[PDB]
Amino acid sequence: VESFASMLRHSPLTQMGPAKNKLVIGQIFHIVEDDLYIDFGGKFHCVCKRPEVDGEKYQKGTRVRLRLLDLELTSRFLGATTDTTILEADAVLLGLQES
Amino acid sequence: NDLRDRILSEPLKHADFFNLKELFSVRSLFDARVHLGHKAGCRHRFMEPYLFGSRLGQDIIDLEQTAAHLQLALNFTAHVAYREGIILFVSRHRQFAHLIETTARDCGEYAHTRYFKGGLLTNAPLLLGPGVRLPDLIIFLHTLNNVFEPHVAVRDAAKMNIPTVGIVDTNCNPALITYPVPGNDDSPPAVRLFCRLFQVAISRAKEKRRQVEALYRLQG
Amino acid sequence: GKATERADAFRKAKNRAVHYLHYIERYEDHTIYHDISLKFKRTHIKMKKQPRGYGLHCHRAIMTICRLIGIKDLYAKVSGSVNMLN
Amino acid sequence: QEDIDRAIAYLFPSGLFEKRARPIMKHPEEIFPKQRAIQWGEDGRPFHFLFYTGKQSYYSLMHDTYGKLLDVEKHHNQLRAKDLLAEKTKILKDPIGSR
Amino acid sequence: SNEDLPVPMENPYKEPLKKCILCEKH
Amino acid sequence: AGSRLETVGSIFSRTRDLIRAGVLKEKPLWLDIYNAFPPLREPVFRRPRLRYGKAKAAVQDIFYHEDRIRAKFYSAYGSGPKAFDLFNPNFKSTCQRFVEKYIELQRLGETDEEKLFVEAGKALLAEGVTLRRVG
RNA sequence: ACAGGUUUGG
Ligand SMILES: [Mg+2]
Ligand SMILES: [Mg+2]
Ligand SMILES: [Mg+2]
Ligand SMILES: [Zn+2]
Repeated sequence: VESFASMLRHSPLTQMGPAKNKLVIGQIFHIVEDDLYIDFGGKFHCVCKRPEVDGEKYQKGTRVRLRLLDLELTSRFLGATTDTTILEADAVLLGLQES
Repeated sequence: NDLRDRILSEPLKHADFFNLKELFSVRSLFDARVHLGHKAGCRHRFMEPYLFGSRLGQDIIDLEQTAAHLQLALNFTAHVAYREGIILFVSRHRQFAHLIETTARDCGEYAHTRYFKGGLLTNAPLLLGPGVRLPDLIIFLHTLNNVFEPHVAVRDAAKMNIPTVGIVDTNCNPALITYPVPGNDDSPPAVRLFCRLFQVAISRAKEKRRQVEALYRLQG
Repeated sequence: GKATERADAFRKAKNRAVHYLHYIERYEDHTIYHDISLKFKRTHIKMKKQPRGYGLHCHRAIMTICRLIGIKDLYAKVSGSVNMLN
Repeated sequence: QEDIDRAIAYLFPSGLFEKRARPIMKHPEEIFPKQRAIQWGEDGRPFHFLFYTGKQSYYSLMHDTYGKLLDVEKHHNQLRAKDLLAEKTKILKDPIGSR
Repeated sequence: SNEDLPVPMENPYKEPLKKCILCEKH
Repeated sequence: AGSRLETVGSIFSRTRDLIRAGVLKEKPLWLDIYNAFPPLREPVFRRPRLRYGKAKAAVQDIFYHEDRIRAKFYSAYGSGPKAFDLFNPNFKSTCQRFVEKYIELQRLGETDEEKLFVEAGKALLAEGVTLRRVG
């Protein structure tokens, strides 16, 4: 049998380290008239704006390239006991699976 | 009437009566992003014993205790589904509500993914009907509502003495949940894994109940 | 139970008291297991375990509550506030 | 019915200004309102799977509408992936007068 | 007994603190 | 009827002592399953008190020895050329190949960090990958 | 002290 610590030490999210400026392949799973819900795969889904070039090539299921900025947007404010989680991630759109 | 008690007393003498160990494993829970929780500042105080550590701000839920709790949760839900118990899948989350309705429909159990009314469980003989049978089990696929506060049914079940199985994240409160399962409830595959596990558990329970009744009809 | 009429409040309290039922562990069904000294919001209650011959030497309402519970022997002293609800 | 009300108006000629106060004899399904059907069997188990939502008819209608919306979405995604356009705009019902 | 357990070490990804425009000046 | 007190105890105790007193004439169907397979922690109510003073959490940070080399890789080259594929369970990135070369160059009897770093940086060219040193 | 009455629209 395999231990959870042994699989977590060799999990790719452990190999990524800090989620700042990391190139991740994420797949789109939902489509809004202007917003694309891309699933980079870590915990949450990042919502990006459809670019002007090759805008029609972005469909449900398309895999794209992202530059991860934050794994989960949380911050504290005046008189808060816990953080205010946004249930989303921060990443920018660069391309669509260049190959 | 004497042999009817045999049907109810048989599965209580075995640990894995429905053979649920083959349904999942630690590696089957790892690839579904179940071991991932919220950030360190969003950690509830009652989540510290259920955590493995903190991987650069994000808390990591251990999967050994996750599976150890999930085995008991699946066994309990399979036994209550075997004993002809009403099971209600409750979740206030506007992403998988349709998945939970379809899972409860395929299970033949009942679902609540909409706005939970005030006196639903407490004021049931006025909210539902003159004489209504309350659910014998409440399975929580999202403990917190859209306001990030504990659900109403997680307290109304404890008020009405109803057993509650619940998937708790790093920002949830398992103090009142009877069977907590420390895992992830925000990733689509993590939700789908729990929904399919409870689906197969209720299916196997009802099927083994029908087989036991088939042999009950041949014992006399 | 609170209502405009006194009989209506009586009924609202009778039919509502059964929903909140405690179970009091009674040592030998006549006393409590040990002497308890509790401090509520502003009420101090000091109750002491007594033998079979010390029958309900408590406050006039604590005697009624213990007579409803089943405690036949008890000594209780209420200090501080004597608010009935607390 | 046009003879029933005509015979009632002659046999019981009530002169009243409110039309609902006059004597009327119709089929019981227009007089009595729509009564709710039974919701649970003899064993207590409810029939519909949305009975514990308070509005088991409205929420079931919403669930069916969303299930057909997702079916249309997946079928149109597969049709766009296969590059076929056989549907038309069947929403403009102005000359019909639909509301 | 486990070798893949995390060790209590310092943070290697510690980003250096930002300096003022006159940090280490006169 | 029952006991609607959530803060007094757990549902199992509140359902057991009621039948023990004789007010609950009918035993619930889940009580046998609770007696047969009880959970790990009894579901008693606990108030989430805040943590004041010098008291802190009891959790620990997750850090391995490979992170000390991953920090050097992300400080020198940044992100690797092969983008991260989190869907693949057995995905091996360039930083993982770098630390796989580092753990063996450590076993080869080398102690100096420069002799353990630039030699792995040159050994990565043997496979045919590119490294972009961020100036 | 086994306590009770009494401040106030409450
Ligand atoms: Mg969550
Ligand atoms: Mg006084
Ligand atoms: Mg005054
Ligand atoms: Zn400075």
